[PDB]
Amino acid sequence: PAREFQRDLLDWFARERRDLPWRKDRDPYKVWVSSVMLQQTRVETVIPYFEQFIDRFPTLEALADADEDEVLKAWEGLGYYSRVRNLHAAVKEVKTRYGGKVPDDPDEFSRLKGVGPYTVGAVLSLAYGVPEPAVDGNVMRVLSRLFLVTDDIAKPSTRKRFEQIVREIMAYENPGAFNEALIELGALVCTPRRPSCLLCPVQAYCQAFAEGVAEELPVKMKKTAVKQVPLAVAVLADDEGRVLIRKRDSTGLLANLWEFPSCETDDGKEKLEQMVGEELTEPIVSFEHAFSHLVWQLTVFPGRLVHGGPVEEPYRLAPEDELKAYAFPVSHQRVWREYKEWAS
DNA sequence: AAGACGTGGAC
DNA sequence: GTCCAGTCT
Ligand code: SF4
Ligand SMILES: [Ca+2]
Ligand SMILES: [Ca+2]
Repeated sequence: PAREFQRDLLDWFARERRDLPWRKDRDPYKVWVSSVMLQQTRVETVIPYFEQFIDRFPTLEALADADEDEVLKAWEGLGYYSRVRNLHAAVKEVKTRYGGKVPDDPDEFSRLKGVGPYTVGAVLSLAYGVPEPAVDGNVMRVLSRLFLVTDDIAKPSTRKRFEQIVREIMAYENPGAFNEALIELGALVCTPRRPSCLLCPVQAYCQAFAEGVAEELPVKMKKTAVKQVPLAVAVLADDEGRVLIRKRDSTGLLANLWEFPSCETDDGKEKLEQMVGEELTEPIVSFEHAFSHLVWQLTVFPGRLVHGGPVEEPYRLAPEDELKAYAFPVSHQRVWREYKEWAS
């Protein structure tokens, strides 16, 4: 019953829609930035980053024209940093190739780095009205419960089945609003735990609620335990208070972020002294830091730096006052905090 | 295919 | 502790 379902959903949306910062206009640049920031990141976390980012980068061209270091700093702490490297590249392409206009063609837009199926649907359906589905985790959960889809949603194929269902039940009249409303429904009503089925605008059309199994959907494979990785970190300061930091490679974990020199140890002090050579004191703190796919076990070693030559790349000698200008991962932000607390 | 890829809320 | 808010390879 598409029309009945749509009306109960979209009337709910008009009433309950959150007035979020990226909903102030249907501008493709701002829908694109927020769509990328929101990937694997909760709305409440994104709000301050979005506001600061758009303030610093009001247009696609200001983003394209900005130095990679400035764009990364604006992303500092949000996680999954290849999102912002892909976005930066993708806007650069859009300025270079397309004269600064965001393509409204799905296949041309998706050629851009970072633009996967959700981001295509989100930007094109809201900014330009293109009736492409925008299936995020919220939408998969909603559709799994509605149509009692018990397949693993982690499989790409399941996602392709959801995307077909959307095109069938979609309100082609108001696609942008249909897509936001499904997302918003999963965010506000059809939540992972204890979904508010009784309050839900579409309790009638839900096969899961009818069978009493809303809480058992969606079907998501259980995450496997992650590798543990010991990491020795040096905080090396000369007599002028300047600190040695380095820029990580553009490929892999925490790409192009700055860090304090570090070595995967699997004795730390010996490897660190050996690495920076190519004298440290005892450890001052040891803490863990989680990633999605591994856990760092960090150990911080204070050090003294005497200048015997030029500071070569990737390294840079940073006055303590100028550390604030570099983008560090959260793990190394804590390294610096613990080093400064110890110094007190 | 499924591992890589950050981080922080809410249970 | 578990869960979970997308894309590239
Ligand atoms: S009735 Fe419940 S399970 Fe079905 S769409 Fe609404 S909130 Fe989700
Ligand atoms: Ca794509
Ligand atoms: Ca690398």
